[PDB]
Amino acid sequence: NIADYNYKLPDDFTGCVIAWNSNKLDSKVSGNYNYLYRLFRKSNLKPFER
Amino acid sequence: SVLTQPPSASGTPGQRVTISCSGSSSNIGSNYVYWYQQLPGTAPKLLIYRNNQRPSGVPDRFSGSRSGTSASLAISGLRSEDEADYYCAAWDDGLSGSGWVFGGGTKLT
Amino acid sequence: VQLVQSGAEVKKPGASVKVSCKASGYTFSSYYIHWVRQAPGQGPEWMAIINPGDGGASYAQKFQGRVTLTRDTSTSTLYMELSSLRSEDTAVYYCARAEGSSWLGWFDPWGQGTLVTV
Amino acid sequence: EYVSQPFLMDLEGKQGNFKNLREFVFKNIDGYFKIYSKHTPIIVREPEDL
Repeated sequence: NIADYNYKLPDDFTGCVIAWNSNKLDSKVSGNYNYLYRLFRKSNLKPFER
Repeated sequence: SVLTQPPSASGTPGQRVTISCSGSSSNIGSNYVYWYQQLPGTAPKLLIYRNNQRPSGVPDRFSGSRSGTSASLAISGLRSEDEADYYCAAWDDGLSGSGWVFGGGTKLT
Repeated sequence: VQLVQSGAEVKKPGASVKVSCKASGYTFSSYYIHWVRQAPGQGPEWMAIINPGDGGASYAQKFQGRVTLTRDTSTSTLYMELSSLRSEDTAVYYCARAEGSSWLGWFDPWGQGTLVTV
Repeated sequence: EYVSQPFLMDLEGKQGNFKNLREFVFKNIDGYFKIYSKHTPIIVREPEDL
């Protein structure tokens, strides 16, 4: 579903992805209501979306 | 995970023994450990930071170190006053909960 | 520059028990507050971490939702209202202090604790 | 933001003897917006007639 309204990838993808844990930086005891996403859109996803 | 600890630590006055906490992956090898000593009838007191320096000041007869997924504390010059319970605390970061987990329980004799 | 607890006694199981300790000393808005529970004859379990000011709260897995905490700045009181007490809920509570704006690091000295039994 | 050098124009001009032809192709696929161009001077055919 993150790859449904926001970003999936190009189908013939070249290059790659690097990810790592970020609990220390992008988290607070009070909560971060700053990173938000999309739940509703009319149509289906296709590669570039912003 | 669960931070297994020996049930007791044998000792005699005037010698050196090591007390250790053995943990799982991403609990001891990831974050630092904290050693604690509980004197009877008193509130617990901090004794070490991350095991490279002393927080305020203690004689250097106690030495802490890490090895892989475990942490160890070597104590020397044992006295009858220091007979207490030793605990270790660490940030767990496990599945469904990431609290400040503690060890088991040991008794110094 | 110290924290003292409040007095309590044995209560009926399946009820609400009010627990509190004061806070005084340094500035208040930039020091996190830890509470931790310790059972006799075993190891202590971590209870909660609280940000003053906005009163941010976070709870562990074993106590998520079943315990309620409140906090304030001017009066400087720190309440929990325990509910659903079992024989497992007979232990001593401690209120603490942290580094400040960070929940990782060494723990500043605790209080004298509050004993609760059912 | 994007600022670059301009195209190859001619200085002033007139409403007669249209000597300039400019043909472009615009498209966009896979998030990429392509622009293709071609410029032709001295077309001596005044009454339209591509």
